[PDB]
This record gives sequence, structure tokens and C-alpha cells, in this order.
Amino acid sequence: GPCCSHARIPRTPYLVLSYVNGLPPV
Amino acid sequence: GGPCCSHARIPRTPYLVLSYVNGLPPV
Amino acid sequence: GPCCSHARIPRTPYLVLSYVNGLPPV
Amino acid sequence: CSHARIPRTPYLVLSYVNGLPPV
Amino acid sequence: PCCSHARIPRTPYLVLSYVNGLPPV
Amino acid sequence: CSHARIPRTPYLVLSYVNGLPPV
Amino acid sequence: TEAQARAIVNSALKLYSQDKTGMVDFALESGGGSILSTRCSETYETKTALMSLFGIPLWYFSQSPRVVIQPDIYPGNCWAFKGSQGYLVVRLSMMIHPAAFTLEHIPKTLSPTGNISSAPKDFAVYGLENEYQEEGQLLGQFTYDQDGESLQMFQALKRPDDTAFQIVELRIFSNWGHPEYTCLYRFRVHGEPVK
Amino acid sequence: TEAQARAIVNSALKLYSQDKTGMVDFALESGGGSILSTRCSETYETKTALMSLFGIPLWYFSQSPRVVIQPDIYPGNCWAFKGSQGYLVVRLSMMIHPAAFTLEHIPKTLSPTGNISSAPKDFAVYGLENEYQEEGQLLGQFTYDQDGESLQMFQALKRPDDTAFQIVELRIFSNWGHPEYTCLYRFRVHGEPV
Amino acid sequence: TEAQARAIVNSALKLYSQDKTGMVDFALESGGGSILSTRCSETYETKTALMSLFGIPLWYFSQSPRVVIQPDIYPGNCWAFKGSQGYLVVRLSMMIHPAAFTLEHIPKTLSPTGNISSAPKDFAVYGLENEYQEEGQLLGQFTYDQDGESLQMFQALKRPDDTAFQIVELRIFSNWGHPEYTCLYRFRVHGEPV
Amino acid sequence: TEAQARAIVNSALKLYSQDKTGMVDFALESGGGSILSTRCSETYETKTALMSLFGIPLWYFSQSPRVVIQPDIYPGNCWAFKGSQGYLVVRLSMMIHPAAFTLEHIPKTLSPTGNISSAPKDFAVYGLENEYQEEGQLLGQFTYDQDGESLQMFQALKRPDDTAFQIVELRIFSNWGHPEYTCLYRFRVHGEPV
Amino acid sequence: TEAQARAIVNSALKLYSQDKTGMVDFALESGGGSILSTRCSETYETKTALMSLFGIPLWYFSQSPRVVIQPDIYPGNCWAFKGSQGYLVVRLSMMIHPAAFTLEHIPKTLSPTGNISSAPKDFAVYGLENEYQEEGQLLGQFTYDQDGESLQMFQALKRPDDTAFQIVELRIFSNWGHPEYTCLYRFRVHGEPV
Amino acid sequence: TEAQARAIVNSALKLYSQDKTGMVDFALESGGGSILSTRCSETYETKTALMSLFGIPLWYFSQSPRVVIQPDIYPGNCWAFKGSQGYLVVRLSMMIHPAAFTLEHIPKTLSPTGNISSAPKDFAVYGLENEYQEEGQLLGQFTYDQDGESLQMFQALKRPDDTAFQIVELRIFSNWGHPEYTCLYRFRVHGEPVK
Ligand SMILES: [K+]
Ligand SMILES: [K+]
Ligand SMILES: [K+]
Ligand SMILES: [K+]
Ligand SMILES: [K+]
Ligand SMILES: [K+]
Ligand SMILES: [Zn+2]
Ligand SMILES: [Zn+2]
Ligand SMILES: [Zn+2]
Repeated sequence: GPCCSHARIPRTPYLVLSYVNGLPPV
Repeated sequence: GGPCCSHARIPRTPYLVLSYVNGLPPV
Repeated sequence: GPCCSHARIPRTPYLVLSYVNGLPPV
Repeated sequence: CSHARIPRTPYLVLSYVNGLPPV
Repeated sequence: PCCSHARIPRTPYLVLSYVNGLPPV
Repeated sequence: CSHARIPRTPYLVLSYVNGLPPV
Repeated sequence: TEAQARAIVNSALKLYSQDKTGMVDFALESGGGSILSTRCSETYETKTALMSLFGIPLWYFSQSPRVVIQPDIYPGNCWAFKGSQGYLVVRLSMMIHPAAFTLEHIPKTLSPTGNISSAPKDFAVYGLENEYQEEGQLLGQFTYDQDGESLQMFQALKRPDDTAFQIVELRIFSNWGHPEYTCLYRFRVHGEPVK
Repeated sequence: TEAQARAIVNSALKLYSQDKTGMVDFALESGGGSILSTRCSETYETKTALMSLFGIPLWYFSQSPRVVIQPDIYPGNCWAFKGSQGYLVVRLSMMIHPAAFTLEHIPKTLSPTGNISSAPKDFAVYGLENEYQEEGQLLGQFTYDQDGESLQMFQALKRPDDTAFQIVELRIFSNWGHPEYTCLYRFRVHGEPV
Repeated sequence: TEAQARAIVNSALKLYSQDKTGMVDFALESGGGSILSTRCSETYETKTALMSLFGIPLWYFSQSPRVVIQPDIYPGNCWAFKGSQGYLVVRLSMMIHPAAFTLEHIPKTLSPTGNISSAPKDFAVYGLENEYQEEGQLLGQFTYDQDGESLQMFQALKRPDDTAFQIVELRIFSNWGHPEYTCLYRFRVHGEPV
Repeated sequence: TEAQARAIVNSALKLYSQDKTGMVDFALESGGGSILSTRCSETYETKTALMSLFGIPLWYFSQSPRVVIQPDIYPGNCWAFKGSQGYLVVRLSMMIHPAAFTLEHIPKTLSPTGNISSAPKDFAVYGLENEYQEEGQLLGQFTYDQDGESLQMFQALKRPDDTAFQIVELRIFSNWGHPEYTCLYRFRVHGEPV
Repeated sequence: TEAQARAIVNSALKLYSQDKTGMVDFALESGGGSILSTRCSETYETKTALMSLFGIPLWYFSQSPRVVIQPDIYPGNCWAFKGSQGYLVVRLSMMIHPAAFTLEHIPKTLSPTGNISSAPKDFAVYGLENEYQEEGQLLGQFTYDQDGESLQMFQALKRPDDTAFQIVELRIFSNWGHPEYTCLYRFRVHGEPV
Repeated sequence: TEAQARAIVNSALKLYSQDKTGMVDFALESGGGSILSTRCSETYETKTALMSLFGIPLWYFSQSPRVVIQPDIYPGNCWAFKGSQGYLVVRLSMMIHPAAFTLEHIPKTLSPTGNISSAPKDFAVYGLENEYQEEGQLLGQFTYDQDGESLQMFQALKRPDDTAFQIVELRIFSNWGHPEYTCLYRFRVHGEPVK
């Protein structure tokens, strides 16, 4: 729970996945 | 938005290793 | 050194100091 | 907010375990 | 196992708590 | 324990790549 | 019909284990699919799932668009965008001729509110030749039935000269009545790869 | 009975795909459920699953009570507490009238030791009006049968008034003979919202 | 005969829910199994799955040998080694007499290329008495059929002295034609504990 | 005259050791002073001091406005803002009646370029009663002499009504000819507490 | 008297540059000294210096006992303990016979409150043979004069048996009137090594 | 006679406050100087200064070559290399004609061991046109006197062509008798910049 009223807790850190060298091993 | 580059900041790809050193985990 | 011309190396992380409960021990 | 996320002050402890440092 | 008595940190427990109702479902 | 967690003693390297800093 | 019935149940389980469809999902992230985050709608902000460590509050957790190309479809494992209109652009694993699309949503019997009004209702699928193309080629406009099955498949439009695509855009036009957000659990792209 | 037999198999698969029960789990974490960690038993410390990175040992891994409201029930995906007596407090996703509870544990055919003696044997379910209430309202008193199926359901008691609850306490009184700890794989709460 | 049909479908679902085999997997990581990373082939590095945060590229993601003893077998949830020859050493959860081994690979109907040329073709399984033993005891030479089912089981050899093992080595000798790498989705070890 | 000489040199050293002025610096950060980051100009971006660790580039280093209320005035230990006009708001350690201000800059004999053209030339000091005030009360308008000493003191204006302040704004109007940025090494606030 | 004046001023500057005393400080942290943080009093908690990053408050900053063996004695660069009684144990860099001790505190002309009542008044110095020894050998008892110079030296007591020590305990018995805390800026230990 | 004395004391303090020399230090890190880390010697490993946090040992602390171009010269604020032979390559803040060099070491009266045998004794300074140049142009061979002052200055060699340099190499040939390591507290480079 937040410590006080309207504690400024940061937003969601978003781990982005991008394919830059083709297919992964499948 | 997306990544501003394609070169990784970390040179070698990490790997989380799991090893059992004190027997079985709770099952 | 930077890797490429498009490399986004961040700027200075700025640790801010603020006094919210009066004087520190002096 | 004004409440610290970490309760106590992060204190880096320095201890000498193998004698004198280079002076 | 670094030596006979190793100072391995206490088991980290990432806690999840709902404080503003339901998540998007 | 007395064995360091990081095998290498860490070292922040400072290098100037675009000339003088503001003086 | 006894041994035949065992053949029927084993055939049904075999199709069930093969991603419930037995068809390649060229949008699956683990198989090569990826989300183009810039070309997607903004995530609905809820600020309810508080993640903490050693009693220290760290951040609020919200599902990213990545879960839409992830198989876990338990209630909550879905990406939500504000309103009833949104867009999701997925880079396919291979250059394929799209043939069908699959949209999955939780059944009403598993929703806490008793309804799936956050599910998408009217949507369309487009084919993009590049990442910067604003509007692509329409592959089909469909409607997800809330009274239908959890997994619903949609056949792509037939074309004489089959142009291949590796980028697909999913445009949600309306939801099933939820006034705040719209949730996408899983979106699949099926087709035939190019020689 | 020729085409009807296919309808039964599809209905069984449909019920199987719907969390194997076709009922809402108001304790499910991804759906809105959460663990009140300050009112749970002390997690059993085993100190065996050492997580390391680049050869640097980081910490020992142990499952938290959160896994009890997570669907993955492969062997080991369970929260363990010391002894044969423990408590687990879960905040439900909605204010409901509790009607049934579900307890899941691995079958004997999948346990490495060949037994499920770490499984709970005698337990009770309570309804709490607030987080700080010590003694709650008894919702039922049941026994998980080790010789029964992996998933076992238990019908809740009919409370006299129409009192709703959003906080549930699971009190384990005994296990099936494990001398060290007791494991909980998944605990579900079913009912009707207000 | 409606009750016989329901009994058949429910029995099939019960076996399906018990890890699809109803047998203990002593190599399963969550159940006590672990990978001896010192005696495994070098992971095939592709540098394609770029993980980034706030637009800052952090690292490339590649599956470790740990996934081979993890149940998720969706396309990509597999460990790959360069070439068509590789080895994998797994520490079993208990000291057992090995009786059978299970190899899983995605079906051709779920592979993007329409074939599974990265699947292993010819392999052998050895039993190691210690982590540093260079040469173990041959437990069986098998062949994974690309035209067979996704899950394939292999019976271990009957030997005069039924010596038990807690360390198993999986040696892949060939794949089904992939010129770059070879993928292992899941490898299971079944047997009887001592 | 020997004892007279020793008393003169020891008195000079005593004043030198007392922050070179023997007066309280109510803006000093370690003593209670702080910078209002939201009420300051943007730091001049150079992208030259690349900080790395294990060969991994982390970030470019540039001094923040905090160094202006820090005693180290070696060349480079200064905050720079783009252009020749900038603002710096400092919260004093105590509610005082401001009496004098001190501005420090490196001497020409220590500057690499042979000049101190990045030093401020014309500036003014204002007193604010609260953070939300836009334009404060003028406490004095001064000029830092490039041909003067490194430490220069400036007496505040005489006021009939004695109004106290705990927030001070330093407005730089021009520099000594640097076309890119303007550097501030140390700014001090002197006065009498209430 | 000209060359005599310059030689006097240069000797004064030479003594000033040599840690203001020209004597070895065997307690200096950079030279081998260290704080036994377990054998010290609990640090005075203020919770005023809020450190933040990207608007996220991180922690409150307070000086550790390490600063007492660090040379920077600007106002605030001091360790404070609650009340007027506190303990501080320092491990010397070498096994020495203690001969003198140096205590430093800021002058009143640099204190914001206009007083140095937080400075210690009555203290004693003890010599410990080991880390866990509760009561050590008394090396001397002194009184820091508030009306004296910033740096004050105290000669240790002469002992019949020349016992060496590498661990020193500084016991503060009273301050100069501050009702909340007591501040220590720098504490030095001088002597002759064995 | 009194005003002349006060002028002498103020002139001495003025020179003392200007980095004790009143001359630009083109090697100072904060002013633009930097250490070429690859072109140095191996740092003497001691493994004694254990840095810990919450009782967790983190790493051993040792001063890097960066401290040689940092002003703090209290005992311990020095970079040490194994043996009595070491190298240090510094990139100057500007392209200058080197005129003098300054080497600083703690006085004997402040060393715990009672001696400064870890101080360098015989050294030479070279000018490099690039980082990768093996042998540079000799700017002067000097000797730091242990019986001299803490700060010692050395005038650069008079060469026929006043070639400018922005990279300087400090070669230590011997120390004052320490059998394990050699410590460098501060090394300064003085000269006139090019215009
Ligand atoms: K999903
Ligand atoms: K679970
Ligand atoms: K797997
Ligand atoms: K400064
Ligand atoms: K200090
Ligand atoms: K230094
Ligand atoms: Zn708060
Ligand atoms: Zn790059
Ligand atoms: Zn160790």
C-alpha cells in the first residue's frame, strides 16, 4: 500500500523485445 | 518508443544459472 | 566509446537533494 | 511524496581485512 | 559455495498487492 | 564472508570524447 | 465404436496440444513474432497492482502489448487500451501469405464481473509492406462473438495475386460495452510462408 | 451415440480448458487476487536453489505464497511452510458470498519421493471482514484426501446472514506425514458476487 | 453407453494433466533437477532477440539449457547448440535406476519453416557416477523420429549390474538436416528411486 | 617584531581556514542549503565526459547545479547553463536577514584557455518569500570583475523595513564573452538569522 | 626582517598543508583507519535530507561514523548521535603507543544557528586489546573547550608499562548544551608505531 | 613595514589557494585531463579495503590511476603499481607546449610507517603524438627527492623544435626502496596552449 495520499509511484517499466537478426532457434 | 539502436549495451548474453546445493526443494 | 551514431547514451543521472525537515546535524 | 522508499540510510561500510592500503 | 560460511543474501520475495481494485480482465 | 562478490575490483573509467568540459 | 471412440478422444487431445489449432502462429513471440510498440495504442493505466520488494514499493504492474502474442490466457493475462478503439501492429516471424486469424478471449464463466464486455467486438486486420506505412492492405473485417466459443477463427480475404506480408495491424473498432478499456488476450496470424 | 460421443469429448475438453472447473477463481492473482503476506506463516527456508549470474552467486530461490494463487502446479511450484500447521490469508478479487473452495496437489505418480506426505490433510476456511481481524467467521472445515484426485472441491458452509467476504484465511491443521514442511500448490475460492 | 464414453474421455484427460505421461520426471528443474553448465555444449548465439528498456538496448535473449528441463514446449522454448552434435548433462533430483527417457519436439504443423530440421535425430544417453567422470555407462542409443509424434519415449537398456545414477548425459549425434543449429525442447528422465 | 609577524600570519591562516571568509554560508548544501531543481535553467549539454564500467558506456557526466553550493572550486567543479542568461534558486538553511553575497570563480592563471570568459559578468540577487513566487524583491545588482580576486563579496542593499528571506534567486544577465555557456563555481549567502 | 618574514609565513603554510598538525593520524580512514560500526552508538535519525532521482524519493541522507576519520570538516560533514552520551570505536592503521589525540569542530562563526552547542564537551579515550573487549585501558580524560580554537590537541597519559594498542574507543560524556544530538567532525589518534 | 608584511602573507596565501602553484594543470581530470587506462601499469592488488552494504561484502576498494590527476593528496589517496617500474599515460586537456611538470607526494611526517619509500625516485616524461605510439619524444628525465619538499616542480627539457603535445607518458624507473609497490599521489603538466 502507498505510504501517503497520492504517493508518486512510477509507471510500468516495459521490457521491449525486438527481432533484429531474423528468426530465433525453433 | 522502441530501441534507439541495435548494439547491445551488455556484451555477453546473460544466463541465470540454477543449481541445487542442499538437496531437493519442497515438493 | 559509443557503438554507433544512433546510440542513445543517457545524460547525467541527477540525484537531487532536498531538505524537508529543517536543518541537518551541524 | 516526502516518505523515503528505503527506511534506513544506505551506509557503505569500509573494513580493512588484510592490513594497510598503499600509502 | 564460495567458502565454508558464505554470506548469501536473504531469499527475495517479490510481493504483489492490489490497492486500487480489479486489474483489466 | 571475506571473498568479494565481484572478482574484479570495480573501476569507473572517465574518458573525454568531445573536447573540454565547461570550465 | 469403442476403440473408435478412443481414437476420437486421442485425436481431439492431439489437436488440443498443438496450440488448440494445429496451425503455425507466425505472430507468436517465442517463435519469432514481435510487437511494434510505436505503432500500438497506449496502455490503459490502472495503478492497482503494486509491486514491492522488502516492503519498498517499486512500481505498479500492467500488462504490455507483448502478452497478446503469448499463450497464457488466464484471466488478467491480457493487454488493455483505453476506450473501445485501439490498434495493435505485430511483426510476423516470416514473410507469409495470410490465410486466417485467431482471436482468443476468456469465457464468461471465468470472468469475475460475470461478463466479457471488455472483449473486442468489431475489428479488422490489415497487411503492411513496411513499418512506416500508415494504412495497409485490408485482409478482412470481422466481429468477435461474445456468445461464441473462447477461441474464434477468421478467414482472410481471397485475392487473385497473393501479396505476402510480414507486418499485420489489428484495429479494434468497438468493445462489448465496457466504458473504460478493451482487453486483448491473444491474437494469432496463420498462413503459408513464401518459397 | 455416434456423433454424440464427439460432443461429450468436446464438452470435456471445453471444461478442461476453462481452468478445469469452469468456475471463477476469485483468489487468482492475475484476475485480482492477492496475498496478505503480513498474515501468512513463515516460509520454510531450504537454502538449496542457488541462483547465480556470470558465476556470481546471487541468492537462494524459494517459492513465495503467491504461487498458491497461480495456476502452474508442476512439482515444486508450491509454497511451503515449516511444520504441519500454517495459515494463508488471501484477498479476493471481489466481495462475494463464498460457496466452494478448491485445493490442488500433485498426484503420487508425479512426486519424486513417491509420496505426497507434504500435502495438507486437515484444514479449515475462514471469512474475514477486515485485514486486522484475528478470529474470523468459519466458512468450512474439510479434509484433503491423499487417495483422492489431484483437484478436490469442498462446499462452503451456509452462513446464517447474507454476509459477504473479500478476505479468506486458509488454516492448515495437519499434513500427510511429512516431518519437515507442508506444501500448498493451488488454492481457489469460488462463490457469487454481490 | 454414455457413462463408458465419459469414463474414457476423463481417463484420457487425467493422463494428459499428469505431465502427459503420468511418470515422475527426475530431470524436471522445478522438482529438483538441474543443469550442469560446466559439461554442456556452448549455447548457439544468434543475437536477434534484443531486449531494451526506455529505448536503451540492454542485451540479446537466448534460451539456456535450463529450458530443456522446463515444461513449456511452445516454438522457441528450446535450447539450441551450434551444429548437429551436442551434449547435455543433467543432475537428477534423486538417485534412481533409469528405466526410460522422453524427448519432446514441436510438430511440423507448428514450425514456421513447415519442417523440424533442428530436431535431434540420433542420440545416446549415458549415466555418470560423478560430475567429473569423463566417460559414463551407456544407458541406450535411440533415434528421434521426425515423422513420429511430438512426444517420443525410449526404453533404457537392461544391464547385468543395475547401477543407479543421479547424473545423466544426453549426447546428440545428428539432427534432421538443419545446417546451423539443433534444438532440444524437453528431455525427461524416468525410473525407480533407490 | 617576530611575535607580531607570527600573530599576523596565524590570523590570516585562521581566516583562510574558516571558508576564507569567517562567515556563515547559509546556502552551503552540507550546512542546510539546497537547490530548487525545478526553478533553475537547463545544464549545458557537452556529451564529452563519458563514464564507463567494464568497457560498458553508462552516461555522460556533467555537473549539476548542486556543485554551486559545494566548496570545491577546482577547474571544472562548476555548473554551466546554455547562453549568457540563467537562473539559480537556492533555499537557505535558515530564515535570515541577507547582508552579503559571495561569488567565486577560478583565476585566469588556472584556466586552460587563459581566460575566464565563461565567468558571469552582470548578475542580480533577489529574495523570495515562497517557492511559488515568480518575481522576488531585489536584494542587489552587482558585477563580477574578471580582473579581480577569485573570491568577490557583494553587500546587499539597505532596506528600511527588515524583511526576512529563506529563498534566494541568482539571475545571471551576461558572461565575460563565452559564446556557448556560462559557468558558476560557488555562490554564498551571508546574513544574520532571526 | 624581510627574509625572516617569508620564512615564517612559508613555515606556517608548510605546517598548515601537513594536515594542520604535521603529525601522523593513525585513525585516518584513507591511511588504514576504520570504524567498528558495531561498537558505536546508534546514529541520530533526522529524516530531512531527501535524496531523489527522476522525482522518485530514494532515501534520507545522514552522515555515517566514517566521516569522523575523514578530513573534510565543512559544516554538516560530521557524524551525530542522539543525546549527549555516545561511543565511537576506531581501529588504528598500525599497532602504536598512543601519545596524543586531536579533536576538530567547526568554529561558531561558520555555524548557522550561531552556536556550537552540538560539539562535545567532556570525553575520555580508552585503549582496547581486542574488538569484543567491553572496558578498555584508560588512555586519558579531557575536555574540549568551546571558546578555544577549532582544532584542539590533547596529550595522552604516560604509562609505566608501554602497552601498544590498535583499537581506540572515544566516549563522549557531555556536549555544550545541544538538547537533541552531538556532532563529531574529526577525531585523530597520534603516537609512535611499534 | 606592517603593510609590506601583510602583503607578503596575502601573496603567499593567494599562491597557495591557486592550486599551490598558480599554474594551469592541463592534466587535472576535472579541467579536461584524462587517463588512458589501457596504456598504464597493473594496479597493485591488496584485497584489504572491503566495501560492504547491509553486511553483504560487495568488492575490494583500490585507488585507480584517476586519483593521480585528482587534488586530494591525503595519505592513501594515491595510485599504486606493483614493483618500482611503472607507466602512466595522460591525455592533456589542450594541445600545449610543455614547460614544467609537478609531482606531489605526502611528507615523511604524515606517513604511518615513518618513511616515504613507496614514493617514486627516478622518472622521465615523454610526449606522444598518439595513444598507440610506443616510444615518444623525451621531455625530461628528473628525480623526485625524498628529502625535498612535498611538492616538487621540474622544468621541461629545452628542445630545438617546440613541438606541442596533448598526450604525456610518465615513466617511473625506481622508487625509494619499497619492496612491494610504488605510489603516485598527483602528477601535473604545465605549459602554454596553442593558438
Ligand atoms: K496472452
Ligand atoms: K501453483
Ligand atoms: K522447454
Ligand atoms: K563548487
Ligand atoms: K569529517
Ligand atoms: K590524488
Ligand atoms: Zn508517503
Ligand atoms: Zn549502436
Ligand atoms: Zn567465501
